[PDB]
Amino acid sequence: RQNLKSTDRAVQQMLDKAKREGIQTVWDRYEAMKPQCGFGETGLCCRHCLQGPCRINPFGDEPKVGICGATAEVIVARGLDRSIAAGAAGHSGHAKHLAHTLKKAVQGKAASYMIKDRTKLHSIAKRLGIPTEGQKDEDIALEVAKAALADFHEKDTPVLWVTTVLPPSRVKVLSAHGLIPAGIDHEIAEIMHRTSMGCDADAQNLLLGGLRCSLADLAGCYMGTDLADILFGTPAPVVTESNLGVLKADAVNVAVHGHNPVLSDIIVSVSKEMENEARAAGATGINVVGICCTGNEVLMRHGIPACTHSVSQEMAMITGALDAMILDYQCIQPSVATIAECTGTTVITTMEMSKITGATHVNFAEEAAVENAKQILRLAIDTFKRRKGKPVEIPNIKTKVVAGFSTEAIINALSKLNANDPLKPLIDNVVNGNIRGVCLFAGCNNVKVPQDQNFTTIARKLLKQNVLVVATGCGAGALMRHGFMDPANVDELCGDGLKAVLTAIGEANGLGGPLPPVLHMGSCVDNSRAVALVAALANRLGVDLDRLPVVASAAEAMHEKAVAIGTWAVTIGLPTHIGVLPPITGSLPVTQILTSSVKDITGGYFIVELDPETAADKLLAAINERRAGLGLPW
Amino acid sequence: RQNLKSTDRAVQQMLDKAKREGIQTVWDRYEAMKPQCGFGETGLCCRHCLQGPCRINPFGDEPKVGICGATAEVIVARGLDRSIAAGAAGHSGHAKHLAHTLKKAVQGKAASYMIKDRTKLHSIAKRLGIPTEGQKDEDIALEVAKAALADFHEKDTPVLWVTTVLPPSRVKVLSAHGLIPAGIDHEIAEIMHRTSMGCDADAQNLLLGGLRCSLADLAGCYMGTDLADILFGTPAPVVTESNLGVLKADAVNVAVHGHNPVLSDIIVSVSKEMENEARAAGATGINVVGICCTGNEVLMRHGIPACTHSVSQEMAMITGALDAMILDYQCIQPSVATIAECTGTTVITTMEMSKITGATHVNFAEEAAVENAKQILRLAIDTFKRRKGKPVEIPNIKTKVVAGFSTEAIINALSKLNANDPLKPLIDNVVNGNIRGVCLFAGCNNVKVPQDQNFTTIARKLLKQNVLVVATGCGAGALMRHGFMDPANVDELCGDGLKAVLTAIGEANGLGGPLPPVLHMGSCVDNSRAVALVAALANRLGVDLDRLPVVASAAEAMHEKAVAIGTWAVTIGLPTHIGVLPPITGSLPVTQILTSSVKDITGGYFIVELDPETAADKLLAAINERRAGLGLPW
Ligand code: SF4
Ligand code: SF4
Ligand code: F3S
Ligand code: F3S
Ligand code: FES
Ligand code: FES
Ligand SMILES: [Fe+3]
Ligand SMILES: [Fe+3]
Ligand code: NI
Ligand code: NI
Repeated sequence: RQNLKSTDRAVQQMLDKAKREGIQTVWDRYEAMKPQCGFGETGLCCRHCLQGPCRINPFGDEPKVGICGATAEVIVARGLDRSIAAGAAGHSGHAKHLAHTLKKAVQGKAASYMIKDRTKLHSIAKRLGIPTEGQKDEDIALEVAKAALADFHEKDTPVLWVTTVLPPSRVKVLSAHGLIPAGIDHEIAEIMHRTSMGCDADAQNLLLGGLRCSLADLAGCYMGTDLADILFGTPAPVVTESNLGVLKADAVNVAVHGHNPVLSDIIVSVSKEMENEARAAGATGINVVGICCTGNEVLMRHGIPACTHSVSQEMAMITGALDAMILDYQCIQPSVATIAECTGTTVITTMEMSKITGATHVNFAEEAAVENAKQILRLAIDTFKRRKGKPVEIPNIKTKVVAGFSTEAIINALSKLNANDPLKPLIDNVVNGNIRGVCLFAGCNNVKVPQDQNFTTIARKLLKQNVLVVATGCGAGALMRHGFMDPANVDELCGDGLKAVLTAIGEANGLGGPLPPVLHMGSCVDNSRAVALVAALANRLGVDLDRLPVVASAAEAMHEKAVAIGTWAVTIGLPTHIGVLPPITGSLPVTQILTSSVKDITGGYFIVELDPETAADKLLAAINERRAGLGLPW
Repeated sequence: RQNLKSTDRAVQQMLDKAKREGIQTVWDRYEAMKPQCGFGETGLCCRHCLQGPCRINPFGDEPKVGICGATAEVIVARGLDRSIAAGAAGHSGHAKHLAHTLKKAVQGKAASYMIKDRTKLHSIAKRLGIPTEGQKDEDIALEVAKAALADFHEKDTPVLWVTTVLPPSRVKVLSAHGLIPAGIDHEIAEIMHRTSMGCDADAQNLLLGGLRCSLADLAGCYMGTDLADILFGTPAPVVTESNLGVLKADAVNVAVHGHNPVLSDIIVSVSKEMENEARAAGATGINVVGICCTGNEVLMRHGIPACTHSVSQEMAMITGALDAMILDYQCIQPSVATIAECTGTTVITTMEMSKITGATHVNFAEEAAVENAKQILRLAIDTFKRRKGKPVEIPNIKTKVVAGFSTEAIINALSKLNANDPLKPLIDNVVNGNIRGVCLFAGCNNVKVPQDQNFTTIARKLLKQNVLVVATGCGAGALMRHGFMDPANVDELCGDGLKAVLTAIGEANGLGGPLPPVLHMGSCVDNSRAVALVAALANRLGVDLDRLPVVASAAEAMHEKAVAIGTWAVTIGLPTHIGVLPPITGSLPVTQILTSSVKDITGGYFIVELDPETAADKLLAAINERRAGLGLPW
């Protein structure tokens, strides 16, 4: 039975435990929701004013139009635009938090934080045009943080975290269509305005606004990665493990869940100090483990093992060994606060704008990060003690994970084959066919799709066709939990050409073995790292991104953030697969813009395909079409 | 039949014409939508991620909770918060537009605009703390415009268009609850973040965020009024007319519809220049008439007659005499673009973010306002010529309207009774019972309510109980179209005490007659004028706004902007009636917060009441409770 819910064996085992214990899960709540509303599924519902709710029958007779006259086209486009703005609001709110934290750190107001990556700080300053010669690091960083904050509002320049991160030719194409954001929060607000009742009512105009707001989301992502690297270190290759078997019955198990490394990075460092305090309580130590993006952040930088991801997050609690779940914001099922009553887990919120009824709230202030962390960890230690003598059921299931492939690390790895032209070995192998193209897997799991089934099915076909696969967020989580980040699986998973390249790079890096089958490029904001890599390739080749054999797949998408990311992938020029239905099919004109005529605007386009084998074929076709456009064999 | 749709006779006549001509109206589209979705009506629907749509049965069995675990409380509060943010995005986008226009004007970049009200400019600068002594007006205005723009983002001060417009004691109460906005667009974005999936999931916390975002909406409203007064003149009493009978078969009839006086003010002035050009085309002249808020703006400042409002806007076109409908944004039924095919009206959009498929778009640039206006008006003249010899059906129905009661004008009128303490005559008459209290009517019509029936039913009962009634937006539109702004109706409509006061003020102003039964305080952003009046009363009395016998009624609310306004009315301390159901009844805890326990936070509260006689009784009870709290008879 449980295989229809998740393809992860550890998740299946915990689903069996939840069932016999009567603990309701996300899958049970989904079953209880069926059949879901077909107006909502197709996008043909509007609640943007108190004359509503309005709906439109996909087919048949009336209602055919909204009460104010809004057509199916308008309703669908307005709902989509609001989702893009909501995603932009999340990624950029994360980035804004980090910008204020950096400012505080270098103003002397938060001594738990510091410039850890001086090289990253100077390179960002150079990219932005901020002078470094003869300046103190703290002054350079103050200027970077102020520039970050300035990109949220209108000013004399557009959003620099768009215009300084894409090639000039791409910026020119976007500017010609009016798509460069003027300010991050400015664009979010303009979306909410133009989609309110009696405002924008032309599908093309609305969708152009959405594309521009998606670039505000990209700017937030890139800003988040940049600032987190300065504060916490740019990732480099690291070896760790994933899945529920990383929990340890004899340790205090603490999950960091949510998004921002401002919180999870301090938890990691403070946890090591309190080891002896944990031992006094009868534990071996504090075992910090990751869930969702903030787990990815500490996996990428510190090798903290990943417990689980996205849709299966409740299953970590069902083991009975999760003593604490420490939260900041985004992608946290609020069910965790009630499940904790039955599992014993202490669920702790820390951010003023993200509370859950029934969860313990411990305000976290960057100015008091270490002390606030100790208060939180001491709640976890008390919880470990309370479970003295209780059996736990930790599935003895884990994989080996090689990760930490920031763009800097990928360039460094390649530089071992060509020191002064590090991108050339990659391009050479694209040209000779050893690498067919590149595919970025991104985004969530979604309860509608058996967990991980689309990521793994698509990835397997692409890897066998010599596609270089990179991954972020819970797409990276899916692939790591299924062995795709273990170099021991290269022979099984990779075509001969891809294997040759991964082996050549690995052996040049002293590994006596290959790079892993899939390169983990980090959290969801770290989709911006894939942008940096692709933009660097484009610049080295002297072509725009919409000529490169690079595609993206949000194969099991869920969050509004994933819609925003998919939309900016299209906007920067990529064929972009989405493996769940976004609420667009109720308007053929809108679907045709997003899947076809946007090619004429940005060169990218959505590929909506729920069958993963077919999605892989379509992604391969998109890659091979790009190869043919460059005059390459395929 | 038509009386169930609208209580306005002119609207009824045009509904008969639309019916025999087969032209579908908002009322027909509403009928086609019935029965509307009960999940949406109650707030128990969520589409915030691609696992949805989710719904919760108001009563009965499953579904009882959203797929991610979101409760009814969370779902209802998140939807409400998004509506507040959308309203804030509209009012503040309007204000932002005006701030950029003022900046351009005084930088020499838009010579069609200028500082028209020097007195207002200096008083705003003084309120904000901007020095004026020894400064050029253009420099003072540059500083005001920059301060306006700065309130959209975080900075070293909170939003000054909140903190400098409410009494210190009210700011202190709000600050204690964390409710002062940090930046207008900042708060909009934070709402969209915290309401996205897996973020804020505590109803009280979510609603506190909503209250804070409503204050960002108030700041946008107040900023909009302030800047429009500087650019276009602070209103003073003016006499005009309203309803469809203000159209003239032998003139070029041009409706200004939407919101921003940056557009409608120029149309008014340029139209007078082109009179002879219109006469050459066989017209008597150009007859500019108003619809919705931008109509209110030019009615308040110039006495431009109001044609119609809100829900009945299509009926102006049905006359056959509306040659042009000139739009910027907000509250425009997009049906107008298709109805125009059948009526001959030229519908013209002018703003980049607000287009309607099938409508002619004429970009308007403040830098070219006069020329762009002439292009627009020449389309209208061509349209008049095309209807040579066609019969029109203009209902011969109009009322007399005295309006222009800005807060400055109200203070000036009262100063004729007490020159150096102008608020005292008003307070004296509250104390002696000649004025029972004050009621602000605000907001839209809504197709669910027979048009104007709640505004007029409630207003009549309050006026008979000696309540001083003020009105804005389409509440003012409803009341003007039913004679409530004609001083000749004071004897019929007003209790003896109110009549005595209106007569005493009018006779002291040289009128030989009373002020009108209802004081028109302007457009919906000009709800901020009512705030200025109430805050001035509070300061003169040394008490906070939640002790004053002042209430608000959004008696037929529709737009997200009306939800935002109602919410900030509650947040500043007022009992606030809403005469349509907002999507809250699916959560009793949320309803109880908004109608009861918020009293303990801000002193205000919502009164949700769809029966207008009962609503009037509840508003009177709220007024009389405030009187009793002040130790006054009632
Ligand atoms: S905006 Fe138009 S379509 Fe949407 S709920 Fe209001 S009347 Fe219906
Ligand atoms: S956010 Fe939760 S309640 Fe809303 S659609 Fe997604 S799963 Fe359903
Ligand atoms: S952290 Fe969230 S946005 Fe998707 S990628 Fe994972 S569920
Ligand atoms: S202009 Fe719009 S917000 Fe309501 S008050 Fe009139 S319908
Ligand atoms: S009618 Fe179901 S989503 Fe609105
Ligand atoms: S189920 Fe009808 S509004 Fe969503
Ligand atoms: Fe994430
Ligand atoms: Fe309005
Ligand atoms: Ni994500
Ligand atoms: Ni309004």
